[PDB]
Amino acid sequence: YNTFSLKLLEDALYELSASKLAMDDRLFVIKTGERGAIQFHKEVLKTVSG
Amino acid sequence: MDKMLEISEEAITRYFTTLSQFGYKKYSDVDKIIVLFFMEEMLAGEMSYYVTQDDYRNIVNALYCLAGSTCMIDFPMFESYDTLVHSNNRTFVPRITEDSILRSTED
Amino acid sequence: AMQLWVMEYEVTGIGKGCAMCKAINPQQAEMLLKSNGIYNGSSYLYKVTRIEQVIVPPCNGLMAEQVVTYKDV
Amino acid sequence: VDVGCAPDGAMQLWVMEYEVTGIGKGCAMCKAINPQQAEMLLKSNGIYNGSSYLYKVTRIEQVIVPPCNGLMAEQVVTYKDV
Amino acid sequence: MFFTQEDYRKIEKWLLANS
Amino acid sequence: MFFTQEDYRKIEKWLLANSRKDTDF
Amino acid sequence: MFFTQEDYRKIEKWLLANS
Amino acid sequence: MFFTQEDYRKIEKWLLANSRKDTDF
Amino acid sequence: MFFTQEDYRKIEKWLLANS
Amino acid sequence: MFFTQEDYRKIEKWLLANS
Amino acid sequence: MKTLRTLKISPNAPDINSVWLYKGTMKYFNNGEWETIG
Amino acid sequence: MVISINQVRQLYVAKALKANTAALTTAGDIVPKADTAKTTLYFQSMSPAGIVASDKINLKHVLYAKATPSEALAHKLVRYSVTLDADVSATPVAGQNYILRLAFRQYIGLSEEDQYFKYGEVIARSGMTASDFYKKMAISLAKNLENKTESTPLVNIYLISAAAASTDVPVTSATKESDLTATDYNQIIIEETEQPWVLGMMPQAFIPFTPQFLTITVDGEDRLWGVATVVTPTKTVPDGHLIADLEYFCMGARGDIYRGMGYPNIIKTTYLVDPGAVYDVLDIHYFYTGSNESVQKSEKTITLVAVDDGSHTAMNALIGAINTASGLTIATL
Amino acid sequence: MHFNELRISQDNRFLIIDVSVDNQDYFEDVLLDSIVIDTQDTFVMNGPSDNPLYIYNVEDAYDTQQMKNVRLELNIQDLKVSPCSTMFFVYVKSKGTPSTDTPCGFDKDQILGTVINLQPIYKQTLKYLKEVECDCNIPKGFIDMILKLKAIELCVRTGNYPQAIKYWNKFFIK
Amino acid sequence: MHFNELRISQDNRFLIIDVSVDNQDYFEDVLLDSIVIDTQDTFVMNGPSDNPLYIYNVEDAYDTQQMKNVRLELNIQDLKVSPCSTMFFVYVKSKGTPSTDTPCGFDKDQILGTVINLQPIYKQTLKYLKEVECDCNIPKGFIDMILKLKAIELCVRTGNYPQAIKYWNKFFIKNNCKSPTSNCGCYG
Amino acid sequence: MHFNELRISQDNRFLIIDVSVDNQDYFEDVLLDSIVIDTQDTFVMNGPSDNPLYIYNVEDAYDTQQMKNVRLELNIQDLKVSPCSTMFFVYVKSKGTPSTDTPCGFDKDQILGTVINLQPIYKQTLKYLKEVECDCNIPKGFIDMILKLKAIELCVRTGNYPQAIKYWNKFFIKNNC
Amino acid sequence: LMGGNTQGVPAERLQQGERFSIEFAPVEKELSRKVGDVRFTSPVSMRNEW
Repeated sequence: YNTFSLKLLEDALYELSASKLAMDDRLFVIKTGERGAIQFHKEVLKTVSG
Repeated sequence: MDKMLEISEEAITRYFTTLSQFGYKKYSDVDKIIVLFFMEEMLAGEMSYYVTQDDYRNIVNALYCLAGSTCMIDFPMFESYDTLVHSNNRTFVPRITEDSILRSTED
Repeated sequence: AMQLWVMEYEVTGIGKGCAMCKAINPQQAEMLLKSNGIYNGSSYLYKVTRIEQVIVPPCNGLMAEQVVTYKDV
Repeated sequence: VDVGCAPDGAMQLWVMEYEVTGIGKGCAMCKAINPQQAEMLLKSNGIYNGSSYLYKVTRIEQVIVPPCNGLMAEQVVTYKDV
Repeated sequence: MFFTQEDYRKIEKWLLANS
Repeated sequence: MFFTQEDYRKIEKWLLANSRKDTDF
Repeated sequence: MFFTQEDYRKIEKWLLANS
Repeated sequence: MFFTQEDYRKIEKWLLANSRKDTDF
Repeated sequence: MFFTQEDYRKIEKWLLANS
Repeated sequence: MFFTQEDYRKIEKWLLANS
Repeated sequence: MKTLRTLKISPNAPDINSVWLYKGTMKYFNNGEWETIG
Repeated sequence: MVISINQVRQLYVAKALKANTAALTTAGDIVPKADTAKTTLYFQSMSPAGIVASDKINLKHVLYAKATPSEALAHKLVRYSVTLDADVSATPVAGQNYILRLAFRQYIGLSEEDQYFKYGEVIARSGMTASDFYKKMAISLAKNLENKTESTPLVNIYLISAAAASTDVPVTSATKESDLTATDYNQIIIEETEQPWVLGMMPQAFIPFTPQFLTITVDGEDRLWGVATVVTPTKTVPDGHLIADLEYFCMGARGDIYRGMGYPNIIKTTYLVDPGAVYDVLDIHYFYTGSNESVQKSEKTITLVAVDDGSHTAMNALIGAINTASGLTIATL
Repeated sequence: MHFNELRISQDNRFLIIDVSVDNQDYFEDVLLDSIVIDTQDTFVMNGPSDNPLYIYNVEDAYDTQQMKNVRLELNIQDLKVSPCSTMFFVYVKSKGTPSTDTPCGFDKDQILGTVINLQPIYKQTLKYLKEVECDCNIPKGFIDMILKLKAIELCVRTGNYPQAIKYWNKFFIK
Repeated sequence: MHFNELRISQDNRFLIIDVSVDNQDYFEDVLLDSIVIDTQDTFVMNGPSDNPLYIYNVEDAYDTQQMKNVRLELNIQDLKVSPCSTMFFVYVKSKGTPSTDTPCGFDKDQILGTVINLQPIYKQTLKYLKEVECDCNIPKGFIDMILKLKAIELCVRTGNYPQAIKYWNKFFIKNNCKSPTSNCGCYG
Repeated sequence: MHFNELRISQDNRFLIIDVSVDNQDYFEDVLLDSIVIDTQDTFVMNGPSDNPLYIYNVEDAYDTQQMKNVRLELNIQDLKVSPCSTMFFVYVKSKGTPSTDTPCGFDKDQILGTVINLQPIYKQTLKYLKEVECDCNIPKGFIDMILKLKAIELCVRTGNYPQAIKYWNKFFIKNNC
Repeated sequence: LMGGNTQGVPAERLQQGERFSIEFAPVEKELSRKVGDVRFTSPVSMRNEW
């Protein structure tokens, strides 16, 4: 990705989980860094404000 | 109309000509004569104001059942210059052996 | 019980409408709208603007269209 | 009833409601061989066939011809809905 | 020549339009 | 498209039904 | 029928004929 | 092989179908 | 003499080839 | 039919006549 | 279809999901920019 | 690969024509033999280890014999024209994330449920036109779909300038932003690509796809962004691999049923077809019935493959060797 | 006033109408007025009917000798009628007074030309000829079709269009 | 040379003739010489008879496009013949020389075209028209009328004019028609 | 123009065409143009049909009296047709303008030559003669075959080729040779 | 075409890429003959090194 948005991540992880996983099997533990935890924070802060 | 007049006059004149030569005409054809002249006086009277174009269609298409039914009534002839297949008199005249991007051309 | 009739009408002051009846003639196609439609207790509101028969042999065509607008209200 | 229209030999009559975005709402009655072909009549021969992307169709339902007289179908869109 | 109802309707409407 | 006197007579008889005189106001 | 304009002019000419 | 006038007429009548005039562009 | 459609195709195509 | 070349030339000649 | 619950008076752009009020303008976020009414 | 048969199929490669049983000298030649009484047809082919004849076709018991060119055995690689929906927005809006999802439907299995989803995304900015968008999205897909880390080639993506409108400028993951230098880009074409092929172990197959677009907010309502129309194909995969995998199958009817199972101990059957050449295919499908109460028919078919040089020279000369000898009308292609 | 070509296109998609005014010296004042298209459903004896299929007024195209010749090519599918089972009636009008030296009977504003599709008739003739090839016997349906076509020809050339439609609907549609 | 409009007016007044030399440049020089009218009673195998019904020299007029195209509106009462019971032969002679390299046969200085009033023949055929409706029976009158007309048609198109006269005399010489009223019926 | 020899080779492997132009003092300017082969399936009355069996152009072979004589030996099995059950029609064209003193009727550019295999008829006659050798009675099928051959001959000599195709396909099509 | 369809299938639904799946095999009630067939499969393998 060039710029991280959760519209890309929630649709990478819904299309994958709808096609390959069951309903109760859609728990995704994302491994990241310290600067990626704040980048995950800022996009959902733009989403929840929506 | 001015033509139902002619057809009715012809039909009744032929009727009385047959009654002059012979002494008998089929009453199944006197019925057709009665219908024909009754229609013509219907259409050339004070009852011509109650007719729509659909009624005109129906009346004409019902009168055409009487056309060749008997010798008294005949198929009317109108002035016509048409046919089911027409002639092509158009002429071909291209410009100095030229063409368009796809096809030929003329004057 | 002869033909089918699509109507366009106008309930007076309330909005537009589309309808379709089965009647012998459009005088009876307006009769069933004003007597069996939802404006049965206020039947003077119906103002029928266009009645046209459902003739078949196209087999694919629009018959009625009436958009209410933000500027008509 | 086998007239020769595309769906199995019969004529099909449809009611359409739609939401013209930015303009308003409306009813529609059409004869069409499919509900996919019924929304294609609004976008080709409708009032707003020029800006055909405005038609947001919310219902396409079939009208069933009755054996005798009566009011078949009705679709009122009021000024209070809009 | 022959007239129907619709012919008279056209004639009278066209008269009234220009009067 | 020629009209004879009779056709004009039919036009008269149709139009007379629609029009009335001063007294009928 | 499909009346032409000139036919209408004929009709009003002959109606205003008894003017 | 010899062509007479009517063959030529058929040829022109066929070619006229494909072609247009300048005004038709 | 009698032409089929293919004769007309030949004639017209070859004429456009020479134009 | 084959329409050897001189037939095509004849057709051109005729068509180009009233050209 | 996009709710805007608050109105903020500030000389700078407060937030995407509010409505920016300057002295005689009302700018709101649409089409990636601030369009004013009137 | 493995194909279905109407109770048998046997293939003979027609590399050269000799028309007599004494001139069969090198490997892969064919002679369609028949007697003067038009009742028996067989093909004497010179195998790599001697002269081998065919099953004797009884010509009153043929069913169909039709010969197919090599342009009808080429799977056309489909294209998809990814554009901006101009009714939505003529120019890209300066705030939204423009994300395009490619929905692959047969990624490593055969079933439509073995899917794969690959993406490309542009954050559009102020003053970014459509040609600067298509320049910035074809790189954002080439870093994903045409990268050097990926297991298989997924798609071949391209760009089209509006002045040229016919030729494609191909974009790869290594293509920089200064390589694509055009202010008149108007579409992005995503084309299917040729998957790998192994003789007999991995058949020729293709992974299909559909470009699908994600929703952006225009005005206040979340609309779709793009439109994807199927452009007619331009690149076709040749006939070399479908016939090598067909010969490798059909040599096992006349030969060893196992192919290499147990490798100190295999019989190396030499294969004659080139996978780098295009081939014409003729099938004579016949049967057997005895003059008795056993009237049920045993269907058989014979496939003759021959090299195409573009004008179908070797196959139409092979058909003419069968028609005059046997008295069937196999149509010349 | 006459027809140059009045034909349905060989592709069964256009209805070609190419009208012209006669070249004689005393139609100099006469022009072309309109083109009215009627089918076997909407025809009436007294000129064009109401609610016609397609009306055309020729001042609309042009902006005077150009008005003496007109050519139309109507996409039949846009008229919402079947090109194979439709018989078109094409009226034309003049809107112009000829000179006072006209010989009598030539001054007529209106004409008419009937149109049908010859492709179905061609296919029927080919089918009947195929039947004739087998055993060299003439099917009676073939002779019936020939004589009924001749009947419609006679009806058209005599102007008896009602019975012409009756025969058309009864035989060449149903 | 060719015929543009060769017809009798349906009111049984005017024998209409409209001749025009071909527009192709081969025949640019050739011009029309005269128009000779013959009937079945004054017909000869080769060329017009020495006792024709009407002669019209083109050169006794404006003398070039006017000369290349000529039109007549001959009234039949001045000819002292019956419009319906007569079959006219129209001969057109050309004066000039067609330029060389024209294919032969095209350079035919003389052209002939016949004329018949088809309205009374349609009147006869309408009497048997309805036989087509009646199945179970052969429409023998309809077939007979059609074959009678087509005999004349084919014999004309093949140039076998004498047998055409014989068939016309056998079938249609006794045709009747409503003579047009001299007082012009007024309409428009 | 005319045909020198026009037959199928005795080995049932070649279709021999040998054409020559007439020796006349008014046919110097006339040459040979092409050879078109048609069968009973593709034959049409008005000249060679489209999609012909074998089109041959004479200026390819030569590099002017050579143009006035042409000979061919077409391997029939290359034409992909049965040498026994095929009725070849050979058209030839001139590509030349004869002199102006040509007598009326000789300026025919196109000619036509019909070809059949005579071996099957020969073997059929031998079979029928062998049947005759027993009990000295003539089979009726033998007289029928003779008269049917005469019918095809009359049709060919009169130019009525379509009915000749009908008779051939109906009667003589199944032939062993 | 089954289902009582008389007017035919539209030509834009018979294009390249149209996917065809197996529904069932309907037979006539009296004097039917054998239809249908049976479909098989086989898997793959992978590899690694040191």
